[PDB]
Amino acid sequence: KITATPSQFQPALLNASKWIWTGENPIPGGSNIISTRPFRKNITAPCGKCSVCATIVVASDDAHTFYVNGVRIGTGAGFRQGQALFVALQPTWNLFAIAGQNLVANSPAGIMASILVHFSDGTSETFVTDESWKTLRAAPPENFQLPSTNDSNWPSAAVQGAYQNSVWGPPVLPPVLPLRGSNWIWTSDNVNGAAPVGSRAFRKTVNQCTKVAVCATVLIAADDRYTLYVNGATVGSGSSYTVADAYTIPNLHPTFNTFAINATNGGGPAGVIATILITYSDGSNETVVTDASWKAIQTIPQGFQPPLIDEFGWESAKIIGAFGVAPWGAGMVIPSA
Ligand SMILES: *[C@@H]1O[C@H](CO)[C@@H](O[C@@H]2O[C@H](CO)[C@@H](O)[C@H](O)[C@H]2NC(C)=O)[C@H](O)[C@H]1NC(C)=O
Ligand SMILES: *[C@@H]1O[C@H](CO)[C@@H](O[C@H]2O[C@H](CO)[C@@H](O)[C@H](O)[C@H]2NC(C)=O)[C@H](O)[C@H]1NC(C)=O
Ligand SMILES: *[C@@H]1O[C@H](CO)[C@@H](O[C@H]2O[C@H](CO)[C@@H](O)[C@H](O)[C@H]2NC(C)=O)[C@H](O)[C@H]1NC(C)=O
Ligand SMILES: OC[C@H]1O[C@H](O)[C@H](O)[C@@H](O)[C@H]1O
Ligand SMILES: [Ca+2]
Ligand SMILES: [Ca+2]
Repeated sequence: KITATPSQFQPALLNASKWIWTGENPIPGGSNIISTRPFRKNITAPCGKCSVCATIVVASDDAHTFYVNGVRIGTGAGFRQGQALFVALQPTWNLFAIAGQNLVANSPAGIMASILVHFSDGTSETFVTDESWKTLRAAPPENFQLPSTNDSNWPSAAVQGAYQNSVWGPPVLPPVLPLRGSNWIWTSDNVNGAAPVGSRAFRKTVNQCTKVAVCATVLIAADDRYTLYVNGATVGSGSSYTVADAYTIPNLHPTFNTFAINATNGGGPAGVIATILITYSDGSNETVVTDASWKAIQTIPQGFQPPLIDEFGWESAKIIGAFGVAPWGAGMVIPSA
């Protein structure tokens, strides 16, 4: 049962996390052979909280594949910057599994991750890679990542370093979500690089009736100002086109969700841009961006935000341009993952 409500996005941090490998070289940050190595950790929910979903940040020397409860949720590489991943969880326990690869002979090897678990009651806790994870001094067995594998006589992982103290130094957090891939949109009264003074509304519905939606993460900015609504409830608002806002919606409807925006132009150019990531209970996700599949209207009707209004006399939203275009450029400050 979920009492958590929409909130400012809380970044997962690598500060308490550790670099792990097998200990085949007993020198942490020491030279290791070209190899692939498994890592597993069963994490159980405290008390009587349920776990709902997780924000994940993961970094690797040299590369990684990340699994949750047997499902591949991502592939990545590199220790200078982490990769953001989002996933729905089982309510009481979750098996995290990583395949790490060292790709350069005589080079250091290591995996670092932070798993920020969001609970049914609106609390969070960070879990990290450390000595309590299990590994093998061999290539991963077939199905090493499924819960059905017994990791009981696997050895402990060996710590290679901490966030501040390691051969790698501290990885930079990635952006929570990319704006690359999204579009500044407006009503079709936005011509010759300016739009009238006034408020305009935008709507997007996601409805996969054969899947169970769990959590959404939203990244949004507007020239001049916006208010954002999910299923008619206020999520938040901002007034900056140079600093974006990120939100978590932990209480999604399982099949049908409507995002609505009242955005206001104070004068000159105008636009609204957003990236939305939705997690599904099978471990899959969907990305939605501001584009021409959104609906827009120039006079905002009463109830523009309720989920099931009549969209007659809403137009396709106009693409002003892909993220990057003048006048706003590529420099938006995006919260960390
Ligand atoms: C959302 O899910 C999919 C798979 O369930 C992930 O990715 C595709 O998977 C890889 C892994 O990063 C990407 O490189 C590709 O771009 C996708 N396939 C292509 C282009 O063929 C993705 O990681 C997940 N997102 C999360 C967990 O945040
Ligand atoms: C992860 O740990 C959990 C909790 O310790 C394991 O869960 C269970 O295992 C018991 C013995 O099989 C069951 O009879 C319990 O009902 C159940 N406990 C809870 C709290 O759910 C779980 O199997 C582990 N998963 C993996 C992949 O090891
Ligand atoms: C859309 O947003 C704008 C601004 O966020 C809303 O505007 C105004 O309406 C108030 C009436 O409640 C007035 O007191 C203010 O003069 C004015 N406020 C601002 C900050 O402009 C607008 O009503 C919003 N809603 C709709 C449905 O248009
Ligand atoms: O980036 C263009 C910028 O310039 C204008 O004159 C306005 O004050 C802002 O609302 C913004 O639209
Ligand atoms: Ca290496
Ligand atoms: Ca403006």
